[PDB]
Amino acid sequence: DTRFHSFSFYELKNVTNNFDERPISVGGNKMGEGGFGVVYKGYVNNTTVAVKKLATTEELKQQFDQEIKVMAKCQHENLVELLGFSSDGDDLCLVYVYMPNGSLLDRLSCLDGTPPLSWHMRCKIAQGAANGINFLHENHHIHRDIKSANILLDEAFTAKISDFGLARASEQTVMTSRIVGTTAYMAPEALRGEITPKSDIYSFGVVLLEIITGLPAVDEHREPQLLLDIKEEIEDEEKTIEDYIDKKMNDADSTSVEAMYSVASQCLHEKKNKRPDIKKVQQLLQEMTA
Ligand SMILES: O=c1[nH]c(NC2CC2)nc(N[C@@H]2C[C@H](CO)[C@@H](O)[C@H]2O)c1-c1nc2ccccc2s1
Repeated sequence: DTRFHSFSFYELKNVTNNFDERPISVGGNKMGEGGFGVVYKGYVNNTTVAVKKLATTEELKQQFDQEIKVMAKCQHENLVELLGFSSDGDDLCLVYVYMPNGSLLDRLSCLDGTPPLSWHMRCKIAQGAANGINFLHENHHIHRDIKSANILLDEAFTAKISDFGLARASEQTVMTSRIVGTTAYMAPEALRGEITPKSDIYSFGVVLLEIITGLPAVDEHREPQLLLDIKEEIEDEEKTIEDYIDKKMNDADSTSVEAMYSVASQCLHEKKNKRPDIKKVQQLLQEMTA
């Protein structure tokens, strides 16, 4: 129930300086890649924008149409806002409201010298991302790729879920022959082909451990290589959550950290049916602050 502006490919190509692959530091427009396309910076109709140039040529178009369909239905403060698209020119384009603070992944890794996020900001981001996932679930949508690189941050560090190309509708448990997502964030059933909102909750649990630790979901040069495994180290009493807390924080209290960890631990239950639903995750995150 939302109609979008149709942008000219050449208006987008013009404003993004002919889709420059160079970073913003040197003089280019490229903001990043991974979402089956490349994101560029632009200025259109008196507003700063993000332009996603998509990007089988038919499978990429499916990822383009589904994103428009999901964004036409799903409008929430904790979701990215689509302004319009482009189909006329060579490549397919998606135009969104610009997210000045980029991704949660980049802000947890302090990429390009940006200051570390305070525990106060992290609690707000976790609550915001949970409100975004709740909105999608209440509206019978499964994201299928909940990860820190897909949680974007605005002018006020408000969390905004992005990338709905792989999203699926509900309004059970479906199965698929095309297993999509990011392995390090994926639930056991999702890696096996199942399609359930319960898998989105698991992925969110990995995101909460990233928020607490400031560690990426997967690191080749690390023990354990997968962040989700720390849950076992803490459960076996070999280590504690306090040993994993991001040292790049001066405002993190033990009570709220443990309260967030408890939510992440519950989210990361290997049995899909034992996991809390998004409404419970939302409640618990609110109770943590309050
Ligand atoms: O509006 C944006 N601003 C910034 N950067 C500001 C200068 C800081 N980066 C974005 N994406 C990149 C995605 C990537 C992780 O893979 C990171 O490297 C991010 O930088 C977007 C959007 N990306 C998307 C993607 C889908 C929907 C909406 C948007 S808006």
